[PDB]
Amino acid sequence: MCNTNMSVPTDGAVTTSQIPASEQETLVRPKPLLLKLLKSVGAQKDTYTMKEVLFYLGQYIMTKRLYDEKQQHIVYCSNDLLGDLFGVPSFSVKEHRKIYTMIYRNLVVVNQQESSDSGTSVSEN
Ligand SMILES: O=C(O)C[C@H]1C[C@H](c2cccc(Cl)c2)[C@@H](c2ccc(Cl)cc2)N(CC2CC2)C1=O
Repeated sequence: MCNTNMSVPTDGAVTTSQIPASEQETLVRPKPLLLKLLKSVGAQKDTYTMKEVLFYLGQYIMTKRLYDEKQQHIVYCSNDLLGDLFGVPSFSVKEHRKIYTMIYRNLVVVNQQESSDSGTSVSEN
């Protein structure tokens, strides 16, 4: 949909006590639907990590103006790919135990706990 390719985050990272980087420290490859959203906002790299996928999704919600109200309780969509990975019209932003669980079912990883295979595909500029 869109393209920028003018942003490289090194120190700026997103993490909280609920589900921190200690548990979500796995490499991800470009193929599923979850990482297809951040690939258009501003993420043109070979391979990303599970912790970096949360940073690219948070920047789009702040710049496009998704959550704007006095009493923060629930956010609304504006007819975009945001409601195609989760499959809901409205969701909670401060609830970290509801958004991370959905990201764990629609993605691919390199190192797994059980013996499983997915494929091999890389995209870069
Ligand atoms: O403190 C808070 O409760 C919110 C805070 C942290 C929040 C977050 C951090 C780590 C894991 C998760 Cl799941 C969520 C993070 C965020 C990141 C990604 C999404 Cl999809 C939704 C929210 N944002 C950026 C938001 C647009 C402004 C925050 O402002």
